[PDB]
Amino acid sequence: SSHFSANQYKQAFDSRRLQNSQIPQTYKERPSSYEGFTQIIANDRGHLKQGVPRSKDSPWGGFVGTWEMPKKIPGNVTTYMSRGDPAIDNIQKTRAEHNEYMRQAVS
Amino acid sequence: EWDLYDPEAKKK
Amino acid sequence: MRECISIHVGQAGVQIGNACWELYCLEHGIQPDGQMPSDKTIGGGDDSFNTFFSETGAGKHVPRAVFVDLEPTVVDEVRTGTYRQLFHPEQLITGKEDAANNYARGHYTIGKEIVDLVLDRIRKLADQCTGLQGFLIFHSFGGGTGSGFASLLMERLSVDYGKKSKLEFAIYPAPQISTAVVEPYNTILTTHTTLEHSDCAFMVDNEAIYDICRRNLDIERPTYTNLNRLIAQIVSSITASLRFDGALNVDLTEFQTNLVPYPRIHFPLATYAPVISAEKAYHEQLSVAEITNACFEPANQMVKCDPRHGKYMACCMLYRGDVVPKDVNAAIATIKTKRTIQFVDWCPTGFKVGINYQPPTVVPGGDLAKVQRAVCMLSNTTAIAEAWARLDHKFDLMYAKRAFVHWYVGEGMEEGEFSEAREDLAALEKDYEEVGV
Amino acid sequence: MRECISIHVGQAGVQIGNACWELYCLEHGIQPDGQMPSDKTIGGGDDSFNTFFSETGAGKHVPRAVFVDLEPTVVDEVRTGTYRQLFHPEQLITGKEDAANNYARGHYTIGKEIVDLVLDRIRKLADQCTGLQGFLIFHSFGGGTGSGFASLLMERLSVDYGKKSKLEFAIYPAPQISTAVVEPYNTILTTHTTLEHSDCAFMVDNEAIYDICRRNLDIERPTYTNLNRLIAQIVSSITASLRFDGALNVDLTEFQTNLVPYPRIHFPLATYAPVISAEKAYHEQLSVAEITNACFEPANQMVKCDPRHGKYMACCMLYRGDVVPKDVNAAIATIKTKRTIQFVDWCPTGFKVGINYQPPTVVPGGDLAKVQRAVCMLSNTTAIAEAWARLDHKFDLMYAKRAFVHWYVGEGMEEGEFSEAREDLAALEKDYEEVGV
Amino acid sequence: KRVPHAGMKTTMTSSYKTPSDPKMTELFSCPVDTPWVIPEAGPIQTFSVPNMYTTEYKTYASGKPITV
Amino acid sequence: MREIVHMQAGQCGNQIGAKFWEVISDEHGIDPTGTYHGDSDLQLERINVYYNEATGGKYVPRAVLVDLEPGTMDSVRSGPFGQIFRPDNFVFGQSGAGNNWAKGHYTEGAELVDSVLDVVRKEAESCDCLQGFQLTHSLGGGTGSGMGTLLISKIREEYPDRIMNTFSVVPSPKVSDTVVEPYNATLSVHQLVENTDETYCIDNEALYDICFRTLKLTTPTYGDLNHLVSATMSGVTTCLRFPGQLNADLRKLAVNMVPFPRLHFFMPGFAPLTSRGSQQYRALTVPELTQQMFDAKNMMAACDPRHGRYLTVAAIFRGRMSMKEVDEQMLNVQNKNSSYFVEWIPNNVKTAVCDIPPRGLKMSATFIGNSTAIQELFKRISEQFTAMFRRKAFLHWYTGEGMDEMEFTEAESNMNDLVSEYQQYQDATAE
Amino acid sequence: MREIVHMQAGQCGNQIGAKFWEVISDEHGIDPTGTYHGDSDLQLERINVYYNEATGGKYVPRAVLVDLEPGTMDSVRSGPFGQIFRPDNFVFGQSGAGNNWAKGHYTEGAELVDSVLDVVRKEAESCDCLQGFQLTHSLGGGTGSGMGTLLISKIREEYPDRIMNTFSVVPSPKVSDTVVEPYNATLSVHQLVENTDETYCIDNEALYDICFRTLKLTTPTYGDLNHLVSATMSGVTTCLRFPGQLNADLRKLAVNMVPFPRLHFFMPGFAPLTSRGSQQYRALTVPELTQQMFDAKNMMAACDPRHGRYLTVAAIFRGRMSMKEVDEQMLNVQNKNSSYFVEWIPNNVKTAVCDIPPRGLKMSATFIGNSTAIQELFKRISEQFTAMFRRKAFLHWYTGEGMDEMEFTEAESNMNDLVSEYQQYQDATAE
Ligand SMILES: Nc1nc2c(ncn2[C@@H]2O[C@H](COP(=O)(O)OP(=O)(O)OP(=O)(O)O)[C@@H](O)[C@H]2O)c(=O)[nH]1
Ligand SMILES: Nc1nc2c(ncn2[C@@H]2O[C@H](COP(=O)(O)OP(=O)(O)OP(=O)(O)O)[C@@H](O)[C@H]2O)c(=O)[nH]1
Ligand SMILES: Nc1nc2c(ncn2[C@@H]2O[C@H](COP(=O)(O)OP(=O)(O)O)[C@@H](O)[C@H]2O)c(=O)[nH]1
Ligand SMILES: Nc1nc2c(ncn2[C@@H]2O[C@H](COP(=O)(O)OP(=O)(O)O)[C@@H](O)[C@H]2O)c(=O)[nH]1
Ligand SMILES: [Mg+2]
Ligand SMILES: [Mg+2]
Repeated sequence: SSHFSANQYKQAFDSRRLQNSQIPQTYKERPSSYEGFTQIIANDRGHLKQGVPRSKDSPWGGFVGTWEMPKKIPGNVTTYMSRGDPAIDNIQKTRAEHNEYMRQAVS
Repeated sequence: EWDLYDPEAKKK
Repeated sequence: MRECISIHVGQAGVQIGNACWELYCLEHGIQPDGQMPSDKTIGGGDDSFNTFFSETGAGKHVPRAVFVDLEPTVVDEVRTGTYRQLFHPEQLITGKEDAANNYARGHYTIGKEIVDLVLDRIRKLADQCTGLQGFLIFHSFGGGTGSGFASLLMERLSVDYGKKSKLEFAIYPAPQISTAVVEPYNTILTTHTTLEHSDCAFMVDNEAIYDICRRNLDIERPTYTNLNRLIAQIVSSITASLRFDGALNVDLTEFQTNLVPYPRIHFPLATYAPVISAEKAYHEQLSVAEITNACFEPANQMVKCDPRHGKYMACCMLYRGDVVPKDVNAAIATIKTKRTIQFVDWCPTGFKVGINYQPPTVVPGGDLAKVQRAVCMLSNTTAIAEAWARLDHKFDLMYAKRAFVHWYVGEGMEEGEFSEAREDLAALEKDYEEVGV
Repeated sequence: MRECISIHVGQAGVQIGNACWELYCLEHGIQPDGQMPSDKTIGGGDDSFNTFFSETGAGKHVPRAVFVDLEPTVVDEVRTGTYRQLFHPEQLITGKEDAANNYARGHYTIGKEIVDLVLDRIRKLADQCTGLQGFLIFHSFGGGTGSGFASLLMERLSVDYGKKSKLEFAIYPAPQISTAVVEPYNTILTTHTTLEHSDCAFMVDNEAIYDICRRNLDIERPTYTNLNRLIAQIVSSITASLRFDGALNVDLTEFQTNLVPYPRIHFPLATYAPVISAEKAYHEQLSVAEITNACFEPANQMVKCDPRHGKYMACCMLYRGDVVPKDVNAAIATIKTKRTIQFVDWCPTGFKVGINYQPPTVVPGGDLAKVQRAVCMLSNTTAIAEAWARLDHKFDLMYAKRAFVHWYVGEGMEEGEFSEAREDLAALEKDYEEVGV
Repeated sequence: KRVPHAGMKTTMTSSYKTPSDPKMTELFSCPVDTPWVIPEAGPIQTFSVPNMYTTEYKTYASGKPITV
Repeated sequence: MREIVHMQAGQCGNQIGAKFWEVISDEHGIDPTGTYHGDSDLQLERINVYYNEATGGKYVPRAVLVDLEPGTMDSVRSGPFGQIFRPDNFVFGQSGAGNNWAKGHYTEGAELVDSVLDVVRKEAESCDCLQGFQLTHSLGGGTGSGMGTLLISKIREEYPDRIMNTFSVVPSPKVSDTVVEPYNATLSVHQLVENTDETYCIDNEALYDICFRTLKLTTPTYGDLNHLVSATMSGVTTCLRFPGQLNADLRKLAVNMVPFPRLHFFMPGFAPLTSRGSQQYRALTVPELTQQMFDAKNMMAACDPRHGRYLTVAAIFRGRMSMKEVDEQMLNVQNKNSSYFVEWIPNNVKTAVCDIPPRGLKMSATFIGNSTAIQELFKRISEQFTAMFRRKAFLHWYTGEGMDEMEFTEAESNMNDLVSEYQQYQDATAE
Repeated sequence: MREIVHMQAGQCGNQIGAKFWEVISDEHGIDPTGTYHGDSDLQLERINVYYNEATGGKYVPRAVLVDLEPGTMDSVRSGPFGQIFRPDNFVFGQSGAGNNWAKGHYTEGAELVDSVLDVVRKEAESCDCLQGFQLTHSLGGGTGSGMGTLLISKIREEYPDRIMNTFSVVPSPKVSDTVVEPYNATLSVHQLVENTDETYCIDNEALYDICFRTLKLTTPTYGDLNHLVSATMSGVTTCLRFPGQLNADLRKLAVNMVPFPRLHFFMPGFAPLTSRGSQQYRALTVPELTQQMFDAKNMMAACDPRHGRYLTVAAIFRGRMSMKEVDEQMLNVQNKNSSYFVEWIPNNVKTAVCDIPPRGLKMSATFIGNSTAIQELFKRISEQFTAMFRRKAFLHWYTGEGMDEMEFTEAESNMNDLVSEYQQYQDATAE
């Protein structure tokens, strides 16, 4: 669940030149540094103990299937130029509504 | 097991 | 390195794919069983086929195509045809029921049945490709698989692959020739869906290619085979520079940049010259200036839309053969000095020229004569607003009485998509008139 | 030295053991009767068979297996089959009556008379071998001896062996199809009593292998022999590093420590790639990247579940044949950059890869194509919480109305055992949910 | 009595046939041979220049007058 | 030991530079396999200006081939004189910017500049003097304009004082060959003005006119165009590469060319040029060499020098001649054409003479000129830019790849200031 | 006559050391049977360093082979050059650690370290000078890490003054190769810091890119990977075996690099590296050799010395060359890349030169670096360790093999302290 970069070897190990032309999964490269010792924050079962902060995301990840994807996809325009102001408002509105639909499907 | 799923089994 | 994944959706798309893959096999010297003709010496140890045909370790050249149709036959005809050994068995995808000229069936109920499988095949082909130039989607706006499932596949491809180039070949509905009644409904809905999920959608139509076959080739019974052969020649002249040596090289990712001025104006025309028969090729000189004038003549068009009524916004000229750039510049400057051809004031530099050394390929048993030079001309006139007006008038004519709507309602779409589709096309027409003025 | 005793329990275990030992004898060159075929390797000792075979003074190779069924039908078929001379007679003990799909009957009343004999035979087979790696125990959760007697066997093996590995190959019940009706009871009970006594339980669910044979192998009506051959190929790819030379050797003790994060979660999923047939393997090459993508594809797992709806804990990739570590690294890195594959946050590094040079062995008359290379993936992921919750709901629907409980009550078992088993699987579902946060 | 020539003969199987034609040679090779041979530039062509590859330093202590 | 690092980017770059290498190799006696089959030691004395010594007689060119898409680079490495280049000097991408300055400058082109600068740094610190870098790029394209100007900017930051010579194939007055070439040309010349110290503007229509009029040639093909351009690349380096009566390297040429830092756009020229059957009418001499140089026909730009005023002009002669004859010819040209030269600079002609001519020719001459007629080219590009920019056409393709309108406005104003500077120095009087 | 004893632990150690004995038998002329068939007497002239002499012409290696299963040593024995090892030096158990550091260090490796120690003590008292020990293993396995570190601890208890070398195949940033690598590496580095004199951290991914980009080679195979590692060891050790103009043994190397006792983690590098078909374009000079050394892509670890700062650099030129070219190239690379060099150590490069290049090579060069950039590797390992130890991933194996959690906390604290001192000496200034 991490890559932590490869310094010199960023010529390879990107998805586009690894013959994966889809959208990359972004990780946290340039790993950080700690001072030493960790809190145990878990029992012998893998459970998070009482008191620790827990993510509000779904424990099964987010994968919106074909039959629960929204029937409308925005368009991936990311330009907002030479459009009318109602057109830009329409694109922003449908982007917000479809992001809300994906968040509904995830959680 | 070709006799079980031969496409011409019921023909032949 | 050059990779084009060719998706043929619909019965029209699959038949055009048959023609184009016959043409590419002939051009790269691949037999219909998918092998070099028992020799590795034609072209030497070449790998120029890599743009279309994936190659295994034994000599089998499997193509990079996905043939999709919900109905059986046609795809099963490819399965049991002469090109049976060439195509991979999972490359040809077939459903049980037919979309039955219904955008709702193609987009919501039956189209979503196979879309995960088609995307899985496209994903495997893309992972096999060593760097995609883009997708080539062949379909028709007539309705069903070529409309609803084509729009759905484009929408999901825009979800998954992001900013990947998608070049479209659409059989646009003819102005008066029609083989269905819900062609305006399907065309309006498909265009509304694929305004944002598209890059550059080349248009052809059967009526203008019929007129071309009747006038030039002198064929009194042009079937779909001849139509698909000219469409195959068009797409081959489009993709020739990725696989043949040329003086000016053009790739698949420049047709959006040099032909789409504004993000909704992405519906270019298509022309091929010289479309000629043998007895007329014996008479005609077929020089560079002659074919260059023949491209801009408003009778060689394949979209059945007179470009004198509109203004040219961009052009992409694709010369192939023993054509010289000096005469190319001379002819394309005489066209600019000509007054019949009229350009928009905001595009002085309105041409993209690409010259390839490879002469055009003559199919055996074909109808085109053997020529040494050819031009594939790719215009972006605003004359197509006439066709949009005629289509929108037909849509409103059947929509005021709300005819044929209950099929779409019962198969999974409400009146809101109809209304916003007509609104989007009216906005598109206003955009065309604004970019014209 | 790298010895592995295989204990096959039940009809399912005996039949998959038949297929496994056919594959083992074929790949080690053993004739079915008892010996090497005379002139084959006269000077070469070729002592790679010592993992699964022992040498006597008569020059007969004797397998290190124990076949147990409480019904003398499948064991009698083995004793009268083609491999009637391969097996030692005391390695195939059998009972007089079967459990007839009853955990209580197979564990408490008629499973107490075969347990002493099977532990005596296991003791003899362990004292005969020097350096035991672990027990490969092949059985089914469907009920009877595979759920009761196998669990009693693990309970005794925990007492008298301890730290030795106990790799289960367990037939998991299908989401839809079924043979018995009290198998939810049998599965819940056997899972409750094997959670703290096994080490790593590979799920080899039958419905997914049915659809795999229907999809990749083009078999309209697959059968138990085909599924047994696939499971035999799975276990051969698992154990091949103990017999053949390999670049990255993996033993039985690495699978537990690399696939079991917590002592409750020890149920990984096996899958194979490619499982393509010959007429389609002719069409395209099967490289390391393609077989890795085939393993990570959702419609190739040998359990009917979608791993995209869960989160991976840890994957094991056993590459087998003509594979290279750089293509392995490139494939795994491409998988990690893919978006549809998501790992759990506490496992930053989450693969265990073993490269082996021996190609897969082809059984004559089989269905799998001959390939240069293949890969067995053993993935531990949270996606099987669907299977656990569905099976638990099937248990609850029957235990609400006390259906089929009087059999277990009469055959020496209290309903407190049922209550504790249900509570234990509740805790298991809570663990599987709580891991993913 | 089914008609013999147009009775059962599908359009694709009658049109998209396997390619076979005696004129496949002209598709990839011209029957007209090339009317030249061209060698590289030679020493008699690069040394036909009068006083070639010599500079003005070579007229010192040479004994010949400068007509160049 | 003034080394020169060569850089060919884009399709036009990878064609023109390949022709340049196969016309330099014949002058220096390098065969297609890379060995030295030379006639005199003068070819081998200064071979380190363009080549690195290898095992045996092998000499590998110091060229970097940059492209975001294979293609014409495969064609030039599969053609003749393509196996002499080192395989590590072939930095290629996989997508291609493709007539998009934004895509070539601020996208996947920018994740190749690390490898290109690694190769350039290797070939640069494998030197001792390092006169300069030269680029062969193609204003009007995606990977020629954008990526090329990005390389120019980065290498100018790394090496400020060294020469940054560029050969720019500028857009044409008639015929476009690219729809977005005003945008690409403006956005590239904005970088060129601030970064490069000398830039030679070659125009394809001018090459067509020369090949069609001075050379007839019926069917020219791009090989002859690249040969003309390559001959003028060799004409400005022949003083470094061979001894002469009056040497002038690239820095001497720059100093005697540019009067002000923002006037580094020259119009090159090579004028021993006859037709096929026209050797019998022109017995080549210094006076007709000079009038063929100063003729408007044999100028490789659409800018007519009669529609302007020659600020400065340099002439690199090669071959055997008299310095009195050369200087009298240039004085006679200046004295006859007084109004076509600026009156506040006397003797606008900088002459250099090399003893070694190109092979075949008895003697040759290279013409380069800083004139005020290049304001016509920049004004045409400004006119087309302000035609395309008022309606925001073909501009979402840049702003979606990630730039803003402020860069276009700044580039337009910079090129307008360039036009204004050329105009005010055209009509400036002495007193 | 200074002897060193070689130990291999685990699968990686066994294969890498088998290839190492193969290459150093090839360069000394030892045939697989064990006799001598060398050309010159210099091959056997210092044969006592790595080989003990049996009766007759048999030259057994000074090697100890440890793995908890017969396994990989079975493959090595039934491979080429596997009959030279003494059968009494194969020390093995029955169970085999399942990539468990606790099993390799406390349970399974506990009742085999006595036999390994008796073998090592015998084979070391058979020596005459006993310069030191070198061990090949990985920090990602069960018996490679745990048993190897136990061996290191016991050997440092036995002989506290001898030189200790470890070759430490570290976990890779990309791919996994084992899922319990953070635990194994954190538990092994905590032992390597306080018990090893010098450590060459070697990365599979860095070796992959070295073998596949700078050598092409398509399918690289662990034979070539382990041979690159073995070539680095030979270049390290060569001053014991062959004469030179300026020799440097292991103690000179360790004194001239290691500034402070807990900073002995190095990055190796072997820098003749020619791709297939580029030797014709290769120039084969001392500056090119030094440039191929001091390139970041040529390191055998994932860490970037351009991101970090070099503390001490050791360069051994194994072959015939000039003190001019060597010393001036070291001075030039330092003075150009003074940013990637600590200012408080003036001229922080040790130079050694041998006289015998590899067979089939004119000159070779091994590179050892002690940059502060290697803290990135420990940061990666420590962060993955935190991510696992927060949720107690795979910890029940380590706790059930009789080992507590304060061992994990102490190991993590020691690694974080190591990163702290590396960063401190990176950002510390001169004055
Ligand atoms: N050029 C060309 N056009 C075709 C061909 N076949 C069909 N068309 C056009 O396609 C339009 C109808 O769309 P179809 O492709 O037949 O419909 P579909 O994609 O199969 O979807 P369904 O109707 O639901 O089966 C007609 O108006 C034709 O003009 C062909 O072979 N060549
Ligand atoms: N893959 C596979 N599964 C089998 C095979 N035979 C039986 N099964 C599975 O086993 C289940 C039936 O229960 P069994 O395992 O045969 O019961 P048993 O172990 O023989 O014990 P009893 O019920 O007392 O006879 C079915 O649901 C099958 O899924 C086989 O040959 N191959
Ligand atoms: N002189 C010359 N010009 C060329 C050559 N090839 C292309 N061009 C010019 O370059 C322009 C197209 O630029 P292009 O090569 O596509 O730019 P790129 O996409 O960045 O590589 C056209 O106007 C051509 O006139 C060549 O070989 N010689
Ligand atoms: N370079 C190289 N690395 C290896 C080889 N064999 C194993 N490795 C590395 O060693 C690590 C696994 O350690 P392993 O050998 O299993 O340790 P062990 O379990 O204690 O024997 C992996 O990260 C591999 O990359 C080899 O032959 N060459
Ligand atoms: Mg149809
Ligand atoms: Mg039974």
